[PDB]
Amino acid sequence: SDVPRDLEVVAATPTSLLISWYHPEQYTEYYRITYGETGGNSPVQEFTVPGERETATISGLKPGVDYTITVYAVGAEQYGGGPDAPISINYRTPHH
Amino acid sequence: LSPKAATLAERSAGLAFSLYQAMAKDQAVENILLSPVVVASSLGLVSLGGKATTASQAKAVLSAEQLRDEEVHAGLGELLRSLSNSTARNVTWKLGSRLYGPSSVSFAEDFVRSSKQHYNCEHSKINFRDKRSALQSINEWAAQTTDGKLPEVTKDVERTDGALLVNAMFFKPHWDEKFHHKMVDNRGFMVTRSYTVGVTMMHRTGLYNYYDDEKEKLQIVEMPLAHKLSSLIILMPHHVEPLERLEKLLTKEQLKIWMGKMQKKAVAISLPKGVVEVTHDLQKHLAGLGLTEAIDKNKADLSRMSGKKDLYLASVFHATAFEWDTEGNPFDQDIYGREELRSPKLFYADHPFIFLVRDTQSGSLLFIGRLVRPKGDKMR
Repeated sequence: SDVPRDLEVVAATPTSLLISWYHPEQYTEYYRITYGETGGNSPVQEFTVPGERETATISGLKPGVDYTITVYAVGAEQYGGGPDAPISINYRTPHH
Repeated sequence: LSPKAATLAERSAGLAFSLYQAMAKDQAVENILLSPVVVASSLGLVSLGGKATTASQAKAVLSAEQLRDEEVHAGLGELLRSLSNSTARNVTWKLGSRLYGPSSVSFAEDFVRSSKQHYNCEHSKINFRDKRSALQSINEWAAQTTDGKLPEVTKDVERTDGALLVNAMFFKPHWDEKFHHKMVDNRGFMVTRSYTVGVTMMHRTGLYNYYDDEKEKLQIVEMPLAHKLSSLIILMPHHVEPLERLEKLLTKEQLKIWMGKMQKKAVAISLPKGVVEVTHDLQKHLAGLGLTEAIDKNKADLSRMSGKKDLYLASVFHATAFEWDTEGNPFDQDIYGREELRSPKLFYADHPFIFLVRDTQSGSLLFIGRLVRPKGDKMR
């Protein structure tokens, strides 16, 4: 309950992914969205989104590559050494 | 501020730091909360209702020797009016000042008239016979002045025969960028590394002027208040420790140095949420800085205040309810969708810290204090 849920890709293009999720039970100040090639060397790329939003577009991706997308809810719990609140999915962008 | 009020703003800040340092040396003193202008207006009232060395020592404690008596009362009167400039008057800033004299003492009309104009001073008689009723009159007056935020000044009065000056305040900093009302939870406050109390804390990540002094082991953050008309600066050591070491570094020269090295960075701020109630009797500390005549039962000359030498300064109560709350001005939430907040600095105020509130327009210091021991019953 105190973690984001139903993380899924709603729309996919060779270079982009529109993701959506359902907010956790507690209020979220902002989300950190991290993404990167699954199992690869490259450091993950990340951006923040205000807490009100439940959708995000990830652009600048490579066709037919598998990516690990993590959405972290940042609420009061996460301050002062509190635990991370993540949810992860894997998705292969189309070759189209 | 006018040139005379500007010099007295500098002198009032200088006095508050000397008073803070004298109080920090006392082992019985835990939290400190001083409004430099209210402290200075207390000395101004002693000068207004005092004669010869009783009044000259009041100006000496303020380091205002080369200032005429009219320049002192007019400058301090203008400074008290300027306190409502960065805040919502009688909403986020409430102040009352009352002089309590014994039932057998009548205040001179000349003093009542001038003290009310210069210092908004109220005058009252107090029956020291029943101590329970004399305390209830002072406590009910402070409670009404602050609408219950400061429900009690003191539980006992020591000197029960002279004049009692009581200053009751409520101050609530209204942030330029509010904390969200739901970004609050229960946390631990380390009073020492072996004693932790429970406190409610409020949390937010934003852009703030910040400096981490690695050599002196402390973080310093500036939190602007409404429309940047004032700002609240917090100085907190890296480790939970007594504030004695950091207090030695508390000079205008070092504060100017720390202010110059601050850079606007993303900071994850967590602060205790709630009302901090602090009462000080400044009588013994002001005497220790040069106010020996006014506080002495025999040498005190308060003839301008009552008409006869039948009054001495028994107490100078400085009581404040300083409320840390989430409320402030709204801001664009799209600042959260910006790269700058990627790896914020962590300013987690879960151990003793020094804080100061400064008026940005006049440069005048509004509050100086420290939070060592949060009440212990204000948690949700």
